[PDB]
Amino acid sequence: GAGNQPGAN
Amino acid sequence: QIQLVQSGPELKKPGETVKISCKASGYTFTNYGMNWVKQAPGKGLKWMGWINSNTGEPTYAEEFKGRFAFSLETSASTAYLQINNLKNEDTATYFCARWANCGCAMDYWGQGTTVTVSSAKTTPPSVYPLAPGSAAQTNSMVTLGCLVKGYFPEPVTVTWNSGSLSSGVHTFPAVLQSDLYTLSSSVTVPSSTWPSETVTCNVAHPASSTKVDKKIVP
Amino acid sequence: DIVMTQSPSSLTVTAGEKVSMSCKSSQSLFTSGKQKNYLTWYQQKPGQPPKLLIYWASTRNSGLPDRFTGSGSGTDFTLTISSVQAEDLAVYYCQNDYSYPFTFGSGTKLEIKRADAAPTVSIFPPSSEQLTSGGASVVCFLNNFYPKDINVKWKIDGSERQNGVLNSWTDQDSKDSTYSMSSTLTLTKDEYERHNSYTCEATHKTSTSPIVKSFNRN
Repeated sequence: GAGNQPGAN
Repeated sequence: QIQLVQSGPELKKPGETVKISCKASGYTFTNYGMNWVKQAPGKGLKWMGWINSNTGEPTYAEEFKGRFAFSLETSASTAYLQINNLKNEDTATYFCARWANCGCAMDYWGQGTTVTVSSAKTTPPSVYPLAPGSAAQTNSMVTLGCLVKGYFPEPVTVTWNSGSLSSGVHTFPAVLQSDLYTLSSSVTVPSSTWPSETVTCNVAHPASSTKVDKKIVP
Repeated sequence: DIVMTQSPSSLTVTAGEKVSMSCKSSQSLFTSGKQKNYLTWYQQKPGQPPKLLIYWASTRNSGLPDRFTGSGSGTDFTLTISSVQAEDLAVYYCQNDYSYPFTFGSGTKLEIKRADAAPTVSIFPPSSEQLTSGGASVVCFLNNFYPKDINVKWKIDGSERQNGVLNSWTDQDSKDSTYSMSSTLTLTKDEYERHNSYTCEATHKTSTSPIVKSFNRN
């Protein structure tokens, strides 16, 4: 769960 | 009870440095990154960048590289925005916004910080009551007001009876006739309520720190 | 970068009708990995920070009223309000949340059509706290009218004056969908005290004859 890893990547 | 509280409005001269804080409460601070969003007056939202609350590494958009800096204080659960070398295009309201747990949205937003860039100095306002000349005959409603003149810079918060009197309020946008702003506000209450019960105009000018309560008696 | 285009720019409806607004993206925002569309819809009411409405292009935020529906996929997206209320007056923004930079659209402004309404007009002489200070401001409130177009004239002893008058309109109201405006005529001390009758007259769409308010020196 993040939160600090936003977007599709 | 998740809340983002930003620091108060700032008035700077062109070329100076400003630092806005955004204190977070109600959640685990190092699990959600912090976005910064700029809003020039009357314009739309522009995403400026974000800061990772766990690593500290910021990522800025291309227009906001060089003069803008994101910062963290994890002990205080606070994010910071620093703007160096202020220009008149930096006059705006800046929001901090928390990345959601989905990683797909901005869940919670701060109230915004208005940064005004101008060479003019801070002047406190003069607050005057606005009472009707003739008493109410059969209209059953009375309109009252207060006028805030000669203040700089914006904003001022105008409430009635410390917020308890909130229906029937019209606070008008300020106009800059000279280098000073003038604003007016009106309240409409029943003729039974006034003048038996008190109504007070509360004005806050945080740049000059000029909280003033004024009764509208006569 | 990814460009988010919003359409229509602005639209005006009566309360209780359905509206739809479009958001189109330069690149696709669908990822098959989670089978989700990384597009977000925010709502911004006048004076407030943006409020999250819909993430993942269809999921409502918790507590949202059920009139708001998000829709669409890939590059084409839609926000729908089933029966608009007067509180739904706002600017609606979409945001790319697929890739950096996480760009916003230019927004769609939602305004309300109401029935026509005449202004409640109030005239106010200057305060003694201002009159002993040497300045004078005679104020006229024109509250809760629709539509926004209105004209005010100031009459001093029957002769019309337009110099030194400042006008200000509020935004559309979130509860009764009306507009309000304040007109302030600022003079000096002896200029105000050397004439007797002051008249604020208002012309609006509702009446062919203007609504007139006045006062004299007691």
